[PDB]
Amino acid sequence: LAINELISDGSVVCAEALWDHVTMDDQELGFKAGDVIEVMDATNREWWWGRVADGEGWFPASFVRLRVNQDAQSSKDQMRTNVINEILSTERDYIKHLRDICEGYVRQCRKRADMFSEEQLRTIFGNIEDIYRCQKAFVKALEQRFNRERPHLSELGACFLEHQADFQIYSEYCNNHPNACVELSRLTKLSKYVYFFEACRLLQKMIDISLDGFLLTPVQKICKYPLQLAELLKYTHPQHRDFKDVEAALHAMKNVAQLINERKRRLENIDKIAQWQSSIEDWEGEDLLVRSSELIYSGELTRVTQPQAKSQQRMFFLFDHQLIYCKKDLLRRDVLYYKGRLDMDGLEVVIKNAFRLHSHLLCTRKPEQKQRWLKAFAREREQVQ
Repeated sequence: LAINELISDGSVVCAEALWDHVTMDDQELGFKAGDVIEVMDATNREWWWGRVADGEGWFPASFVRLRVNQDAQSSKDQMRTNVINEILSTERDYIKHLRDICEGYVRQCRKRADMFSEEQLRTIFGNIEDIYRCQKAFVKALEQRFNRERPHLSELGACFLEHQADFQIYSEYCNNHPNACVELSRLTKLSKYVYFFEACRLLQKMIDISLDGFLLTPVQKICKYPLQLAELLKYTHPQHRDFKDVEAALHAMKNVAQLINERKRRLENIDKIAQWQSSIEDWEGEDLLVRSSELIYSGELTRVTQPQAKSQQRMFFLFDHQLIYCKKDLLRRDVLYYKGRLDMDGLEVVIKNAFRLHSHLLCTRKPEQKQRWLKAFAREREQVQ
C-alpha cells in the first residue's frame, strides 16, 4: 500500500508479471509472464495503470509482483536482505491463507455432506490440504535457515531444492482450478450456499478476500516463486554460499511455473476470444474458435479500400490464422462493430505495408507501430509453422 505515495512523489515503481495478461481492450495492458511493468497509478484496489514498451493501459495488480528493491557492500547486503525478508514474509502470509481455507472452509464443508459431496469437496478444494501440510514444513525449513543477526547470509536455495517434489503437487491443484471456479460460480448463484459461505467467514474471522481469492493464492504463489528467486539471485554475490543453489532453485521453479502458466494462458485465450467475439456488434463470418485459438497482436491500423480508393482507420486484431478488423463506435470507444477479415494462410507481408497472395494496403502513424506489426506477423507465421 506504500506504493500510493511513491507514485505521487513521481518515483518510478516497477513490478514483474507473474501470469500472462490477455486482452483485446485497447485501454488495457497486455503482457506475458516475466515482463517488467512500470506502475503509474494504483488508485484502484485491483486495476492499476501501467506502461511497458509499445504502450500503457489498465492491468490487474494481482497478476504482478513488485520488485523488492526499486531505487557499496553495506548497501548491497541490505538489498539481498530485503528480498530474504520478503520471501519469508510472503510465506508467513501464504500459510495464514491456507490455514483459513482448511480450517475455515474445508473443515466446515466436509461436515455438511448434505451440501457438499465428496466430489464437490474435491472439485472445489483440490489437494489444498496437501499443499497446506507441505507449506507448513517448508515455512519451518525456511525459517531455520534464517540468519537473524546477518540476514543477507541466509541460505535458502538448498531449501527450495530439497522441496522440489513437494512443489510438484501444485500441478494437480492448478490443473483442477478451472473446475473449482466453475463449481464456485454455480454455487454463487444459490442463496443457501452464499449464506453458508458467509457464515464460514463470520466464525473464522478471515482476511477480507472472497473464497475465489483464497483459492487463487496457490496459483499465484507458485508462479511468484520464480520472481522472488530471481531478485534473490540478482543480489547474491557471484561466490555466495547460496549462489549456486539459488540459481538452481530458480531453474527448477521456472520449469514448474511455466507449465502452470502456459496452461492458464491457453485456457484464458479460448474464453477471452469467445467472450470478445460476443461483445462485438454485428459479427458476420465464421466463429474465431473454429480456426483460431490465440490473439497474436492487436491495435489500430488504417487500411485503404482498394475496390475504390478511400482509406479508413480501424481496430485490427491478428489471431493465429486470421486478421479481423472492426470500427470503433464514434462516441463510445468500448463499442466495436465487425467489418471484415482476412486469411493469413497464404498471405505474405512486404509507416505502411501490404498483404500478398492472389493485395491489401495498411499503415499506421508511427514507424514504431509498423515495426511492431511486422513482428506480430512474423510471430503469427511462427506459431503457425
